[PDB]
Amino acid sequence: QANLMRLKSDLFNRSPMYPGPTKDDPLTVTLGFTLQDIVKVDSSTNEVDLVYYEQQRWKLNSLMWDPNEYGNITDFRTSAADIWTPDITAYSSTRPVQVLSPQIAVVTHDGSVMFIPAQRLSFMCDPTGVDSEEGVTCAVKFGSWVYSGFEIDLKTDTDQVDLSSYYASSKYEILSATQTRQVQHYSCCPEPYIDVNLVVKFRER
Amino acid sequence: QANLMRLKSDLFNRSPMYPGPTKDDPLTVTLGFTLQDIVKVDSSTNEVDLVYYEQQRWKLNSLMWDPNEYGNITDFRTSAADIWTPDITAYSSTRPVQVLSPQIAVVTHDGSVMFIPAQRLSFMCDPTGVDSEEGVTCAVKFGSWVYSGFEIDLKTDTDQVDLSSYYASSKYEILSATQTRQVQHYSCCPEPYIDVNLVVKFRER
Amino acid sequence: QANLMRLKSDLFNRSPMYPGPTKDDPLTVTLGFTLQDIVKVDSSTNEVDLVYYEQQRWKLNSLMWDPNEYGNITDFRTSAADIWTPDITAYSSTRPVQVLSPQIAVVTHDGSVMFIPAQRLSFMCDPTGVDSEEGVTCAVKFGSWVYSGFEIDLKTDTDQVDLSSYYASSKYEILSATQTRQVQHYSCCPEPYIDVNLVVKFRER
Amino acid sequence: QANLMRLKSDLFNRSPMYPGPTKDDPLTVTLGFTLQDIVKVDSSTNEVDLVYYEQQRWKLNSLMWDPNEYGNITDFRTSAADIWTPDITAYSSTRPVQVLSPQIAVVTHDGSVMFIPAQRLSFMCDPTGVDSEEGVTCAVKFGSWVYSGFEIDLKTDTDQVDLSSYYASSKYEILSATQTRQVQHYSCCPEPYIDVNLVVKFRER
Amino acid sequence: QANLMRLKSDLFNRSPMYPGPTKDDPLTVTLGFTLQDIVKVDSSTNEVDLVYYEQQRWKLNSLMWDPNEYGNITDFRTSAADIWTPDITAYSSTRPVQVLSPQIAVVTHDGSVMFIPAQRLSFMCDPTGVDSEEGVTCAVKFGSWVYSGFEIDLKTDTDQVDLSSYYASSKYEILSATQTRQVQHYSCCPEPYIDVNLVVKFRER
Amino acid sequence: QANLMRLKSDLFNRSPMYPGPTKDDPLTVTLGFTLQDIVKVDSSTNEVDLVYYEQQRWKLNSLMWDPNEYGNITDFRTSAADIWTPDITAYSSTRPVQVLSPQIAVVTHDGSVMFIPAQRLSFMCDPTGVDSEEGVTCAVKFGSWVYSGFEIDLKTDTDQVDLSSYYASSKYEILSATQTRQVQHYSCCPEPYIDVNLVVKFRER
Amino acid sequence: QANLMRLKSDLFNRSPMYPGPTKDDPLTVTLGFTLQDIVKVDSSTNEVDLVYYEQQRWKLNSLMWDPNEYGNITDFRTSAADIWTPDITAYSSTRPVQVLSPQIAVVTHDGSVMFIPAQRLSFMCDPTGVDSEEGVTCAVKFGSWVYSGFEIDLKTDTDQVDLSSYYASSKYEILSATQTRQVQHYSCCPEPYIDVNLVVKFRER
Amino acid sequence: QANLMRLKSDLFNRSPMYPGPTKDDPLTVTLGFTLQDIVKVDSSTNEVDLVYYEQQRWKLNSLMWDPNEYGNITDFRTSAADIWTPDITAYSSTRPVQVLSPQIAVVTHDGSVMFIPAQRLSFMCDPTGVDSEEGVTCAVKFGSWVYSGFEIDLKTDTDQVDLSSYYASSKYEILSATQTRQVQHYSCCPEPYIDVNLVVKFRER
Amino acid sequence: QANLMRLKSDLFNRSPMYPGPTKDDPLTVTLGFTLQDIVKVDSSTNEVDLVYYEQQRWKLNSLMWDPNEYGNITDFRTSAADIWTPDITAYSSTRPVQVLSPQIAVVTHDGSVMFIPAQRLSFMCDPTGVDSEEGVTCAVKFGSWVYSGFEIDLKTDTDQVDLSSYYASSKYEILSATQTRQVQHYSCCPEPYIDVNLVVKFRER
Amino acid sequence: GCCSDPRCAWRC
Repeated sequence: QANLMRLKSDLFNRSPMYPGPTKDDPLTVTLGFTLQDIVKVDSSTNEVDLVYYEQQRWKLNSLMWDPNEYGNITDFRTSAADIWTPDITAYSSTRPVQVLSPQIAVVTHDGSVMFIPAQRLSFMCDPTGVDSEEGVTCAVKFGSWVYSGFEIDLKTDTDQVDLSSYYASSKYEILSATQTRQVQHYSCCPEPYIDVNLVVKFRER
Repeated sequence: QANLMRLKSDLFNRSPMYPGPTKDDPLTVTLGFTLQDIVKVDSSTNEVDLVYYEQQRWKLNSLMWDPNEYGNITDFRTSAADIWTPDITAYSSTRPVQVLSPQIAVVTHDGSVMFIPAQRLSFMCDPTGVDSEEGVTCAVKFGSWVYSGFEIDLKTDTDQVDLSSYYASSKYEILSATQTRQVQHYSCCPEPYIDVNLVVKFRER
Repeated sequence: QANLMRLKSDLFNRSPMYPGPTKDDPLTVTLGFTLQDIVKVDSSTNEVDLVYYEQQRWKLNSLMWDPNEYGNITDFRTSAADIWTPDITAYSSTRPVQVLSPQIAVVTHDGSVMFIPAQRLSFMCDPTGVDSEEGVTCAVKFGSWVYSGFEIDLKTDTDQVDLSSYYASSKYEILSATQTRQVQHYSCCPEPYIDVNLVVKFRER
Repeated sequence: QANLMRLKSDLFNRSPMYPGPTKDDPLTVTLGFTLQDIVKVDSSTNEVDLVYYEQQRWKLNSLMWDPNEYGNITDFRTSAADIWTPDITAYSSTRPVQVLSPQIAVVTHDGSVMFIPAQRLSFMCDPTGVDSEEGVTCAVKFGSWVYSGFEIDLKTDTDQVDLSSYYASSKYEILSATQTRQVQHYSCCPEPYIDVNLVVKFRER
Repeated sequence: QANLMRLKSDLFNRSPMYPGPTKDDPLTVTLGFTLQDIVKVDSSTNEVDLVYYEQQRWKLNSLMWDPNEYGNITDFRTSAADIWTPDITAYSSTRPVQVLSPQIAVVTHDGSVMFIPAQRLSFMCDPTGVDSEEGVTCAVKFGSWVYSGFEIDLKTDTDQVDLSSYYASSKYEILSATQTRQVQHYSCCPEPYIDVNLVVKFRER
Repeated sequence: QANLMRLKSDLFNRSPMYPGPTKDDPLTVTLGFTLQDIVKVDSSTNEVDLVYYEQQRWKLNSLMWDPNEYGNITDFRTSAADIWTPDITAYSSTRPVQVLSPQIAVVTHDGSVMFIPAQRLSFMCDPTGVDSEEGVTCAVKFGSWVYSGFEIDLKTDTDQVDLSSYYASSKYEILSATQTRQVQHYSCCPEPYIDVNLVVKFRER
Repeated sequence: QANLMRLKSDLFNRSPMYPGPTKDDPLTVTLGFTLQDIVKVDSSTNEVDLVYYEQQRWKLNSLMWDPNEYGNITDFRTSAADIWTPDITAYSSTRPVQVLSPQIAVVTHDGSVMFIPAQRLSFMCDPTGVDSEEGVTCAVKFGSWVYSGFEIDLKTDTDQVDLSSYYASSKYEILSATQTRQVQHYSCCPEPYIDVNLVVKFRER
Repeated sequence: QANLMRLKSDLFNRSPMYPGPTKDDPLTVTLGFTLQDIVKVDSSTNEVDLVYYEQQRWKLNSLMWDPNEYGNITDFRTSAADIWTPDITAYSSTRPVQVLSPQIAVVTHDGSVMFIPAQRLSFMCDPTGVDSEEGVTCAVKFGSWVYSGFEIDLKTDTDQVDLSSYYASSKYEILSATQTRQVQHYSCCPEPYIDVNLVVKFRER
Repeated sequence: QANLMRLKSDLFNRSPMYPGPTKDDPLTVTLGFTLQDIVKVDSSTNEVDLVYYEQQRWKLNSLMWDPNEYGNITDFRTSAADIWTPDITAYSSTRPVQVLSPQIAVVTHDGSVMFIPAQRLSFMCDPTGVDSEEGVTCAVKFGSWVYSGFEIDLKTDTDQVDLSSYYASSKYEILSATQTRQVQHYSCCPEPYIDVNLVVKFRER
Repeated sequence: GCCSDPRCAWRC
């Protein structure tokens, strides 16, 4: 109980919070999706509702410690509010995201952070042909709202969305789900603009 | 992080917050809209639902710094809550605006602030004729709730709404979309009352 | 900025907040409604939804200042959370009021406060008769939740509701709308109990 | 305003807040209902929505004062967050209660508190037989979530629900509305467990 | 204790410290001396050492209370550090005054303060003649260090120094001791400059 | 450490410092002297220097605890700064008292306090005849500086001074030393004034 | 009163204290002496003791205010600890200076400060020849301890020491007394060093 | 500097200070003396002045740490104000002890503290016969002021006073210097009373 | 003042104070004496009084800054209480050192600190022979009170004491004055122990 | 006079 209290005091009660990255101190955020359910389709509004877990991981020098100094604690859990978190946003939502899980992150002694929020998202999607054998394709991009790729670089560990927990009695079955990093450049500017494209192909069961 | 943390401390922790503009210290707010979707039309209540990004830009002397004194930091990102923000409101909304993006602004060393909230708005609009070739026009004004044009002047940089990321499979096609500064005067009063009128003509795809 | 920062600091940061009115320190609150829309009628539940601005005015000696000590500032805007506000409530709402406007007040140097919340209200209303040419009449009383007429006197400047901004393509036209001060006495007590009855007669189209 | 500011500071800012009752220092809460409207019935879910005022009274030694020491102030109004309030809860609600009134209590110099929240409740109710002349009976129990009868004694002043403000054009007419204190004892345990059972016979008007 | 604690808290903890008198809010200080002993005479340096009690009396509106509001307390003792005290100084001391008594004052409900520091003072005094039957006369002026007579007026209750406590076996006997108000004016200035002149004629006993 | 730390926190850090005695809450100080040494006499200035321990005892309700709640602690020591102490003063010192001991007092569970400061005092005393068999008699009164007999009553256990620790090889032999309560009245004032007269008769050893 | 409390708060409780002068924001300190007494000469140690008032005047922009904004207050008195003061030190003292006056300064609305500490000084001086008609001359330099002439410049308004209050029955008469600004240049140090040389010629009488 | 800063933050800023020992948690203090000089003898007052270092050692569980948790730190130095220190007093001082060195203690990872202040003591000593060949013997007892030997056990490590730094050209030569623990029992009480007796025999030359 | 205010805030109000040196973070302190006067010789106690300036210099990484970031500030003055200072003590003093100059240091942008306290010191010195042509030699050692040579290394820039400011009319003529680093090793221990022996040969006149 | 009086000298 005691070494952890000390570690957290040491990490959190001593300096201002991390102010976020800059181009002189860039950060890499690694994203992945575990798709649980396509819950709803609305063909009068072209909105589709997804339930997934969004895996998010980054690393901060200000969150590192030496485990031998803290009773060999190698990792711990804490409220997401105790730490800086990236501003990763769906770019084509139609409602505010609903959070389904506790807002708790895992911090490792090398400064790595893993935060996995469960979300319900309503996003822009034309479900025409969902009842077909070929099904429909919809796509939503995720990225930072304010940081270019010189401040937050966005990575993934795979382009295959994790379907291992997809609801087997969902009204819709998944034909495919990919998560692909896209890099855009504007003529004005040397810095890249990076997003992760969540592309899902599905039909009525 | 060190230099950025220093800068934030000096800009935000030394003085009290900007109490907003006055007739002696007036401000210009520049507005622009990136219309993403017309999501919903309700012909039984004369409400239409838009999703847009609202670009807001102003400048304060109190947020200037010399980059040399802060490791050549020219700009940074911070929570909208650390700064004063203008009270720009839709005048004929029928529900609370839903915020779809992180409330994070960009501050540049000349004191310029840029804030782009993504919003879903329900507003007063008779959609009768939306289902014809001609379609239907609706309008919604935006402005301050409490400041006259002697305190907050409103400007647009262009009168055309940005349709470059309008949802290509929306149920409604955009025929035109304009964002125009309007000046009202009242007989009583020297001061102008300024608004940006968002006028959208649309029809069913 | 400087004199305004000073004034607000002297007004808000020096004393405890105003504890509200007493029979020894009574207040008059002037109410006025600007009806924008009857948005919705539900004949299954007998609830109707209005959108209006509720103008509220009162005066506190504690908010007075001399403009010559504060660089000739005669008025300012500030967040409604910085000041005491009256507990004016619809006595027959069926849902929590939804706020549609920034919560910001104007204060003038004589201690006068003007606060104008935009609201959507669901209230108790049988709309049977609305499709006819005679239409229907509904009513909702407004007043303090905890203060008698010896503590908060309620008034209107006119018994006529402001319909100058009523949505012109609303599904409901207004036949009339009044706002009238009603005074109740109870046998048991000397003190009046005051409300403002908002009565609206309206019909389709 | 001075004497009231001084009283509130004395009652609220000198001591830890009241930690709630115990067996050693038990408390009586008197409960009464003013039923305003049966708003909605749902025969697909067997949920019914009521609007009512829930009157609560209790008395704390620690809220007593001598009026002669405070300018003969005998009673005042304050936010419900400034004081301890009982955890009176509907045991069969199906949604979170919605608050319709300002959260303000009245405290008297003998330590008596009166708090009357206006609420909308969805609770478990089969409305089969509501169109019939005999109508239908629904009930919901109220009581502490955590305190036994040895810590909070629940009481009513009358078994008759107050119907003097019941909406006359409600879709449902009230046949009977009662409020009955029930004591329950358990096999295992000697503490009495107390609730107040709100029982409403009603039918379609 | 309880009511006295309340009073001191109200008088001291709610407001800024009294900033001292001004020409707009002048004060009168009454001084009186009780001479205990001429302890020491130095004819090599022309210094004489006195031990006396110096009574100081003044009144502040900001120290007033109504005894009925505080359980009939008419007066209390408190640390001299809890209140403003006048800067009364010997104008011809040769060493820092030594304080022989506790620095505690008496406050009365009309805002009256009495403070009686016991002091040992060395001051400028040629004792040439002390060893004669005629004795020798010395004098020391007391007053404010920074306040003119338009800000602090000085008074004595009697021109006769109290000798009822003069040490009967002192090496020096008192032939006379007076304490007299003097007023100076300077040609530049309307304000009077006021002091009390302590004049002591003494000889070897 | 644990039970004691808790006791001191409960006793000292939960309410304001004890405001001293009053006419409605009087206290009795028991005063006693242990004379250690007559250090010197000065026949050119008629001052004599004593070293003694001044025993002081009194009792506060506010300092009582139930030992059963604090692990059977019946007494503790603490800095005299953490408690109210009486303003007992020598009425004819010629220099500030010098403290030779730690300022630490003993508190017992019934609220009794015992404080025994070691002091060196210079006081007014004609040592003429000290070098004879007859010796010399000197006296010094001790009492409160600011409290009358109605707030602080003084008491001795015996009029016989404790000489059992008197320095056997002092320059001065004690012939006798007594300590006597005296009650004084004045025309100014209806209150009794109490002192303890310390009377020492001594010669050169 | 009220306005003075406001001013003191605005001046002192808003920014950090003046950090002292630098080469870019230098200060002029004007210094004058009012010599009251040569108290003592020691021919065994070559130490002389003086009693004087040291008048110090400087000006800070951060101490300015507009009188119209603070009830036409043109000046006020405040504890020396409330403000920055210059570190003017005697360069050939043999004992810590002893302060004889209240540490209170006068601040005027243009930001100028006057501070007049009365002091007893022991400094290095061979008094050989003091018993002759020719008397003796001694000198002591005064200046900043840590700030060079680039940060603090000294000035006198006159080279003549004020002797108008010199003690007329002093053991020592003044033949002359001068106060002369000096500019020293040392071999270590590129920067100029400013002092005021106090030169006193005196003899017995 | 980092590890040491954490250690001191952890030892000093997390918990309240040690409240001193009790009979339940007694403590041993080891005391020794290094005599530097007998500086003065006064045959008119029977006072002798010593200059010595007073070695003090004790051990606190609250001051222990594992060095491996803090970068192998085994010991550090800190201000004696940061820790509890024992109330070790000379019982026959005639003036306040004068402190001649920094007040800084060494802390060791097992919780041991070593504190060695340099002191100048005046104590009661008849110096008759110092000027002979046999010399004179003087003594002063040291001990706690408020703790019995059931709370503070005092001991020495050797009965030899350290003379290795005794001034070789002192006016007084040391014939013997010892430091010996004494135990008293009083008939009334079971607890031992312990002091260390510093005995010095010495003579001129 | 703006830039220096920023500098001091950043240097002092961000991290805990420097904990002093350790063996893993040692520092060098350079000492230099400027001897101003031998004031007094006491052959009855063998004490001599010196007045000198003790220049201390050291360097900390934690006090470094880039001047370009702080308006080219290269150094500044600050209270010695704002920083860590070495515990440099005279080992053979007989009274507390008296400080004659302000406790203010100079910090330079490379982390360098210069602190120069002026001091009156009484120390152990036999002046037998001072009234002869050969005169007399006395010595006093200076070092840290708690730090070994592995923590604080002491050094001088010259073995010649600076006598350029020696008082030319001092009672005592200086014949030589040196300041020499000495290294002691105790047989128990590897670590060195470093002092600066100040050795002065002087005679009358 | 005034410029030697600590209560007045600030006017000089």
